[PDB]
Amino acid sequence: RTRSIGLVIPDLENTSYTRIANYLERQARQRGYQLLIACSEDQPDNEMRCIEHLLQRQVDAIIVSTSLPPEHPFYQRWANDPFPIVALDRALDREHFTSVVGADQDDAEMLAEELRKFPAETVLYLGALPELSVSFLREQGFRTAWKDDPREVHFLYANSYEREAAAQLFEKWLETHPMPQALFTTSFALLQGVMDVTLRRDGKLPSDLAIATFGDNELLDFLQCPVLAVAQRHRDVAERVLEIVLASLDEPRKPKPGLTRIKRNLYRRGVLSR
Amino acid sequence: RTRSIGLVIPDLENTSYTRIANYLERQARQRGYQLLIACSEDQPDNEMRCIEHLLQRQVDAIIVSTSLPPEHPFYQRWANDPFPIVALDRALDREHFTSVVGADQDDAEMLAEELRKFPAETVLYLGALPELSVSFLREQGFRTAWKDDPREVHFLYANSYEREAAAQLFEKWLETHPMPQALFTTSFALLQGVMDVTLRRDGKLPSDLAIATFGDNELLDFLQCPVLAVAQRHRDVAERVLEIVLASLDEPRKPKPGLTRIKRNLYRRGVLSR
Repeated sequence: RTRSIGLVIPDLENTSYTRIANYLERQARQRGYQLLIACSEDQPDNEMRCIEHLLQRQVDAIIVSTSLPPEHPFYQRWANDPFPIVALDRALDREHFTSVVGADQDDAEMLAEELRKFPAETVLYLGALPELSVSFLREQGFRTAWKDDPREVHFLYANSYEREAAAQLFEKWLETHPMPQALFTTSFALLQGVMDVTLRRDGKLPSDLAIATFGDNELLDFLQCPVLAVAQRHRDVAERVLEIVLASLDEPRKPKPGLTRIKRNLYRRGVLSR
Repeated sequence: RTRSIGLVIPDLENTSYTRIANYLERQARQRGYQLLIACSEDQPDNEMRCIEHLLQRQVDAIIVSTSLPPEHPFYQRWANDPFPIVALDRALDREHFTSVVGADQDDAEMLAEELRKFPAETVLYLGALPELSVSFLREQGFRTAWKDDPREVHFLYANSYEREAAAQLFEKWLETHPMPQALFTTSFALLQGVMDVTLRRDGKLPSDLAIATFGDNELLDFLQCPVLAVAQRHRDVAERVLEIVLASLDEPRKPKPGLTRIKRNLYRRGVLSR
């Protein structure tokens, strides 16, 4: 018992990953537990050797944000091992592992519902990679909240969650369609790409546009238009990840396998901050 | 030999701290070294218990960003010990320890003569806590580059490096003086403070004002005025810190004690970005 827990995440650049890591250090410290942060750079072969190293260092448990398809036999080596692997953000096998993931569909609905309360006649939903679970859940949540609404919603789907991708698509789309009055993006990078176009196009960011977005950034408070943004409950998420880790280590018997979801917070920024 | 290195920093919220941490983990793991992050929350008592903890865990070396004043007797317990304690950002005893620190004076000057290149009649230098070494170095650097300049620079000094200290001060100052045409802030938070009033005052952020700042954020690209900002070379700093750690670990002799300064990068944002 080294009184330590490994934490495998893509990087410590993503402020979402870092924030959860921050609240996790602070909490683990407190219970007299050391965090060993091993970064996979989101690569499967990287992730597995990171796992190995934590195992050699006699870590007492690993918290993973996996890069491999959970199915993928790497982790089924511990499917019936009392050694705890607790998953974050990207779920591990629903039947042998507990996983703390976000509530994307509920999140998307909530954000969507709020945005609809805005007078806008042309509303545009910008997203990426419709095939992925996250992309899908968000679109579902959004459709849930707009069904009986009489307006039509244009859907636009970039081939990646990158800002440069989004600018190209939106600029092209502007050729056939006029500027929207309600916007819904499913990642901050996608919202940036749009603004690059709106700024290059108008010389100035909008005041006359309702924006709803995933991710949050306090600098959105300087916008001159209404803005809605959702972000994780980083401390709340850190609490349960760790609470599960110690429940398996200390209690006789492990917590139930399966998923547990934490909702995001809605933040009203831009002109809604005044 | 645990083949591990402790890292004591205030927190994992400070973007500059986290980025250096990111480039440090990834470089340590590659060299086959595990990082253990302990956070001091910037409290001296917290810092010292951390260092105890890292040492009990047979860490091979500590990288510290200390909250103690440079020659404090806590650290002289290792003044002549071959155990490597390497300092980051905030220097340890300049004669028995290596410290990898910024070139605040050089950086401030460089930023300053860049700013002076802009046609602006009323230039204001906003800062905080003039008596601290870092604050002093910045003012020194700035005066160096504006010394022969025939133009007047009113100086303004908040009692803290915080955003609403800045907003109150600048707003109060506006009553007695009209709007500047060049601005120089010594921290991003101070720059935010300004924009809060500039937005509350004008209802829209400026297009007509040359901005120079310490700290950086890519979102500054959307501003409609010229912007210059200076930030650490995170990877560069992480690289040398760790090179010193290993040069200390492997070589029969220690590296020279003392400081080594790494210059910040200049980034041109706002209207300078397009």
